Amino acid sequence: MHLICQSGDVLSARYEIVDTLGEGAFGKVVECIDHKAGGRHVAVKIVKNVDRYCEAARSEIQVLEHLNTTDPNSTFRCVQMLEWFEHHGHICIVFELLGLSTYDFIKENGFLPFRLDHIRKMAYQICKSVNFLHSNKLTHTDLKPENILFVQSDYTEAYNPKIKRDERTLINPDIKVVDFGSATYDDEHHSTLVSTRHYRAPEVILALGWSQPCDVWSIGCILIEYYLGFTVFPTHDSKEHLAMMERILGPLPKHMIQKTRKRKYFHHDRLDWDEHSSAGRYVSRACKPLKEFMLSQDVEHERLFDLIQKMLEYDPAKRITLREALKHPFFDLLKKSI
Ligand SMILES: Nc1c2ccncc2cc2cnc(NCCCN3CCOCC3)nc12
Repeated sequence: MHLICQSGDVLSARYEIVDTLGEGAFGKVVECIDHKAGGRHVAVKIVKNVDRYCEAARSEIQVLEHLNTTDPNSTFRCVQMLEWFEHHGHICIVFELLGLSTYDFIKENGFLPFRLDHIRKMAYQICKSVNFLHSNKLTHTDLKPENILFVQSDYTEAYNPKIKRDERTLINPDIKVVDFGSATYDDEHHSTLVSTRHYRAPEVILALGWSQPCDVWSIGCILIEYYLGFTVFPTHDSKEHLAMMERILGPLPKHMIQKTRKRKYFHHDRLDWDEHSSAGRYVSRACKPLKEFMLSQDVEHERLFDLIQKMLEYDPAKRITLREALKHPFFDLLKKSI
């Protein structure tokens, strides 16, 4: 793919690459000048020339055709696909150019969190956008800060010599949801593994089956990450992941522990985890009950955390819906009209 995506390369006799926006395992996203739409800047995802990413981009194109047609004004904040083409046997998908991923925005400010006012606006929009997928018999499955992007370059940035980086200050926090290559329809076959490990629901970890509620878990993890500036589940390993959930959210429902065929992780009805090993005293030291991450006892911080705690309900049958979520008191402040 190195061979086909340099600056100055022209795709489909119109898209001139000017910059790289994002890399990763699926392939590359590049900024292009569209010489056939009056020099409008767009994004083109170049898909890695492999079975996996080919069929996932074929599916993504089908999903976007449906979302974009159903919601032409993008009221529900899903990215607009403009077209797709083939370039040296890679699928390329053209998109409206958005601003920074929320991931890159936090990362490049030294992992400093978003303001509560911004998080309220962003959480509302994420919940409204993914509730639209929910309404339309879809689950995203891979919600994570890399897949939430600012609509606009609506920030200022200044070089701060004291700390030798640009700091970027958000003016307007409006977002859209991207990447529908994993999005699964209610009646389609359901992959065993889904989500980036840090945002993966407990029912996905435990192979108990999944649908719309696994997205709600992911959003929960996103929101605390926006509030703190870092993931509360940093780990690579599922048993440590489950130890961290226990430390932060309490014990897992016995029914989930006893039902799972991933019995590898467990011993009788307990997590099989030496709490007193140096790896367990790590998790203990690293993790505290969820409500202790609060930076303020201020009621608006209490509203957010009550929502976050509902999103991280272990039992996906009991987990809050985005329908209910949009009605949570954390959002009331958005609906002020006196
Ligand atoms: N980075 C993207 C844009 C940047 C600017 N404007 C429009 C964009 C549209 C995109 C549409 N799709 C994707 N990515 C698909 C999945 C990539 N994610 C998940 C993996 O980590 C990287 C981000 N990225 C996109």
